[PDB]
Amino acid sequence: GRVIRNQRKGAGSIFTSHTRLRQGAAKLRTLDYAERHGYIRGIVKQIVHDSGRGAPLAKVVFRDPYKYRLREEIFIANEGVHTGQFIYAGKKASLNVGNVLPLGSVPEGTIVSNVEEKPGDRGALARASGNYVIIIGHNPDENKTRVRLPSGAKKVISSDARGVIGVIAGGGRVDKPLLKAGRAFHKYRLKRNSWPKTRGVAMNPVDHPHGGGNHQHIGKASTISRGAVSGQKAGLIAARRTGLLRGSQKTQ
Amino acid sequence: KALKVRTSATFRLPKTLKLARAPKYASKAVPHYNRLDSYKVIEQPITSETAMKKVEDGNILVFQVSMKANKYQIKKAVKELYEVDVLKVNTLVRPNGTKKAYVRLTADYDALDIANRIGYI
Amino acid sequence: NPLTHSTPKNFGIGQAVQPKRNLSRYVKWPEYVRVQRQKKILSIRLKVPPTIAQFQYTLDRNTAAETFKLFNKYRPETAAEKKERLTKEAAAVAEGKSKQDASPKPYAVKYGLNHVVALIENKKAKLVLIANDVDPIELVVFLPALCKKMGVPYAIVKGKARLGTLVNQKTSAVAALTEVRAEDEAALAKLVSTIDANFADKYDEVKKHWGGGILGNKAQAKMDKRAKNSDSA
Amino acid sequence: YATVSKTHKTVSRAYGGSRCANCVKERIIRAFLIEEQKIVKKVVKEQTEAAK
RNA sequence: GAUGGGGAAGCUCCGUUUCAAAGGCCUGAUUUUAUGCAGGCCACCAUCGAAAGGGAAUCCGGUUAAGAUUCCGGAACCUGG
RNA sequence: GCUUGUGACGGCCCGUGAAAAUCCACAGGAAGGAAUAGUUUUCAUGCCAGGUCGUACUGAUAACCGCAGCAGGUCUCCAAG
RNA sequence: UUGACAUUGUGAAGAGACAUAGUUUCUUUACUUAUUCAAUGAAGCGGAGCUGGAAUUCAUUUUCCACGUUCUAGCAUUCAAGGUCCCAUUCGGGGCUGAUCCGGGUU
Ligand SMILES: [Mg+2]
Ligand SMILES: [Mg+2]
Ligand SMILES: [Mg+2]
Ligand SMILES: [Mg+2]
Ligand SMILES: [Mg+2]
Ligand SMILES: [Mg+2]
Ligand SMILES: [Mg+2]
Ligand SMILES: [Mg+2]
Ligand SMILES: [Mg+2]
Ligand SMILES: [Mg+2]
Ligand SMILES: [Mg+2]
Ligand SMILES: [Mg+2]
Ligand SMILES: [Mg+2]
Ligand SMILES: [Mg+2]
Ligand SMILES: [Mg+2]
Ligand SMILES: [Mg+2]
Ligand SMILES: [Mg+2]
Ligand SMILES: [Mg+2]
Ligand SMILES: [Mg+2]
Ligand SMILES: [Mg+2]
Ligand SMILES: [Mg+2]
Ligand SMILES: [Mg+2]
Ligand SMILES: [Mg+2]
Ligand SMILES: [Mg+2]
Ligand SMILES: [Mg+2]
Ligand SMILES: [Mg+2]
Ligand SMILES: [Mg+2]
Ligand SMILES: [Mg+2]
Ligand SMILES: [Mg+2]
Ligand SMILES: [Mg+2]
Ligand SMILES: [Mg+2]
Ligand SMILES: [Mg+2]
Ligand SMILES: [Mg+2]
Ligand SMILES: [Mg+2]
Ligand SMILES: [Mg+2]
Ligand SMILES: [Mg+2]
Repeated sequence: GRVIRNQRKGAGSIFTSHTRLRQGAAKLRTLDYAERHGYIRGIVKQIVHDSGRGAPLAKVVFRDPYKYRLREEIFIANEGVHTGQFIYAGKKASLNVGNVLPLGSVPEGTIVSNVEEKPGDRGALARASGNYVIIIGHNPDENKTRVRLPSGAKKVISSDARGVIGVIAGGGRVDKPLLKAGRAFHKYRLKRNSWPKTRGVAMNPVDHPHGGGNHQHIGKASTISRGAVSGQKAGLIAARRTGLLRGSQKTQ
Repeated sequence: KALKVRTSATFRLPKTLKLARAPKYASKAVPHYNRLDSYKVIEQPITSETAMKKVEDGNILVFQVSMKANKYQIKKAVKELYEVDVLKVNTLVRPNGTKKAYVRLTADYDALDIANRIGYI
Repeated sequence: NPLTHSTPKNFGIGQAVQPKRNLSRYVKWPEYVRVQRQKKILSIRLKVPPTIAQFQYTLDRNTAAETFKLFNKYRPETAAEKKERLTKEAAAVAEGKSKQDASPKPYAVKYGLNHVVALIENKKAKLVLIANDVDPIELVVFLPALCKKMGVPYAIVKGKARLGTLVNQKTSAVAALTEVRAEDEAALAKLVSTIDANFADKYDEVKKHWGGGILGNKAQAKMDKRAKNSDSA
Repeated sequence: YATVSKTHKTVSRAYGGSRCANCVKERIIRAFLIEEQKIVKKVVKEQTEAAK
């Protein structure tokens, strides 16, 4: 039969992301000489809304150590950071909300945002509004540092990998009901064409594993193996258990 | 001894000598004569009766003119082929793909006077 | 002193645009430059096998300088000099009736690879010089092995170009003497002796020694320092 | 603006056509005070350097 | 959508500033003489894509069978030199 | 009053509502410039030039698309009592 | 998706046979030049040294860290001022130093 919806997305045609309005990628500074020996000062010149992003960005200008010129970077704004505020970035810099320090240089239980997976990658972990990571240990002979990411997973990465002190702002966003279809409508309007969603069980067979039959029903287990093949993976993919979750979740 | 001293880490293409063309033979054997002399610019008078009026009333000569010619080339060509001085030159493409030049002479010339010393009427 | 003033700039992170410095160590060289450097590195990180490793041991600046000194007295004819000789003999041979021997026996250096090889096989060289470049090394790698067998004293010498000079070609790859004027037999036997001592004699032992396996120095330091302290507490 | 005399594109004072007066009061006060504290800061840690 | 490139038997596919030696400006040096060099910057990498988006500057009167913010008249304004 | 324009405000947003050409300004102070005479064309006045293509008319119960002078379809501005 | 072979090289300990000399095979953990991934207008890498100074000296230094920027929504550019050496002192202009050495491995 046909090619199912979830296969059509990969060609990206009507499914690429609606982007005209976005401020620009958000990154930490390039890990230059200043930032890995000393520290370098900047001013947040503005904190600003990004289209289809939860948390506001923070525009921070720095002096170019090598040319006479201002070089402005785009951060995700940690809560509490503000216009005018002075931001410090470097190994030898000071442990305050807003600054950017290498996970090696902050004590355990420090709380940081927008952290790198490898040093230099200008920030990958914990960027969504409200999220952060916690340093939960160090191993100095190897300079790994151990973090717990928003998911619960605990990675270990270079103590050189940089992070920014605090949590990312606009948290709480998801506690309030969308209420009507219009509000989701405009929500995905500035993200990507993923809304609304036809249930495959409302489709015909050509369309989808779940399509067809004289009452709507999946007809077979909707738990699909990892070893499945495109055109087949719809449902609960690789599901290692299923059903209503009872009792405290929380990874140990 | 020892090394250069580049203060830039960008390496660029060395600005190197550019020789000019000194052919072993002539490009095309004989250059083309002028492809748009005045006898090719201005092709005929236009002697439509509503044209003949601009002449009588407006001190203006209407010519069918080369499609390849511009206001410059039209103005010079009139000036040369007729003694006449030109004030300005309006032009337009007729609907049979040919160009019409409305040529205003300066106040010193009587275009009507010209018109019959060129022939038409 | 006067209305002039000391104002030292402070170039110390987060202040004063850094000054112009020499970034030569940093520049983003062209691929072709990057590549010929890295080829030289690669050939030295690897363990190079003995029959190539026998090159790199190149004749020393001294002994060599005096080997070109003898050899440069044996250049081949020039165009003028061969024009010159012909008339001198087109003249005499045709009328004075010289047996095509209105010309003195030429003594010059012997060159051209395939030429030099057959000379050696046929036991006529007395001193082969092999050049230490030559990029398809194969053209030449067997030349030591070959000269050892023909009991022909040889020397790997720096300058594939400089062997070209002594024979009026841009490069030359090999250069050999076979004949020599009595007034030079001596000079040669001296050279042949020194040279035989830095190569032909050392041959079998050179043959057992691989080369390369040589760290870059960011890695060497990582090893002198690591293997200083780890043992010496 | 390129068809208009320069007086239409400035007020006199430093940073005339470009910053808002009240804001230059600020640049000036702060410049002064911060250049001055820079003196206060040296001689304080200049003295430190021989009393430790 | 060309380009150094990378795929592909190939028609061609991918990439667009991309693991590329990617260029041109202000004048000085010229007073054999016309433009070679002498500083220095700038490293931005094509181009096409809007007759509703951005955008230098014109109006009133009069005039034709049929043109008019376009012609005639008067009165302006922009751009380059 | 009506249409339209515009201003200072106020409501809404898990929506906060393009780009680039182009223009000007300021920080800077390389450099240039006077009394036996310099500096000034961002003040006034003055001189020269401004190419190429489109420009009629219909825009609809007959000028477009529906085999057609088809009761269909086809984007918009002005709007009296 | 899983195995094998090829790309595939260098140490080291450990298991495996001629049947308790080391050619060879694998397990392991080292290496970095192949291959791979990021980064930047390939800018400050590795090594040594000046100085500071904790240290306690078991002869004298064995070391280990340091080794220009944090009240402020300013300012930081003309190979840098200073100092020092040149040209034949013009007006301009150049070296060094300021800014320590060494290796050219961009990280
Ligand atoms: Mg199908
Ligand atoms: Mg996209
Ligand atoms: Mg949709
Ligand atoms: Mg649904
Ligand atoms: Mg659903
Ligand atoms: Mg149905
Ligand atoms: Mg099916
Ligand atoms: Mg099924
Ligand atoms: Mg079904
Ligand atoms: Mg159901
Ligand atoms: Mg008249
Ligand atoms: Mg026209
Ligand atoms: Mg001779
Ligand atoms: Mg004013
Ligand atoms: Mg001023
Ligand atoms: Mg293409
Ligand atoms: Mg265009
Ligand atoms: Mg347009
Ligand atoms: Mg437009
Ligand atoms: Mg009218
Ligand atoms: Mg008319
Ligand atoms: Mg009309
Ligand atoms: Mg007019
Ligand atoms: Mg007038
Ligand atoms: Mg003008
Ligand atoms: Mg309206
Ligand atoms: Mg708003
Ligand atoms: Mg302005
Ligand atoms: Mg100068
Ligand atoms: Mg003017
Ligand atoms: Mg019309
Ligand atoms: Mg009609
Ligand atoms: Mg038809
Ligand atoms: Mg109809
Ligand atoms: Mg395996
Ligand atoms: Mg780099």
